[PDB]
Amino acid sequence: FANIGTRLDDIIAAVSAAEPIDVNNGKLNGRLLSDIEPLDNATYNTILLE
Amino acid sequence: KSPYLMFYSLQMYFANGGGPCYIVSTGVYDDWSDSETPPTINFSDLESGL
Repeated sequence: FANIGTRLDDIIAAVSAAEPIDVNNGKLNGRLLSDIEPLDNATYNTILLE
Repeated sequence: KSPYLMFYSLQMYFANGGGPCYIVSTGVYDDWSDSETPPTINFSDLESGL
């Protein structure tokens, strides 16, 4: 243990450079289908019909 | 509208002269995702009741 917080705030700065270079991707990009059911239930049920 | 019609059909049956009958449930109601998406009815539940 105790290497967690050192490796975490490195990630916080590393993905901080990615926010001015993304121009087209929305909320659910790169997510699993099972993990969006608590997030947006109406979108998850619509994908199941298609 | 809601896709469930069982309670309404039993009202029509007893009003037209029905007697004793058998009930086979296939599951319980599902919730609406929002105000314009009612739940769906599955083919595999109705054939399991048969």
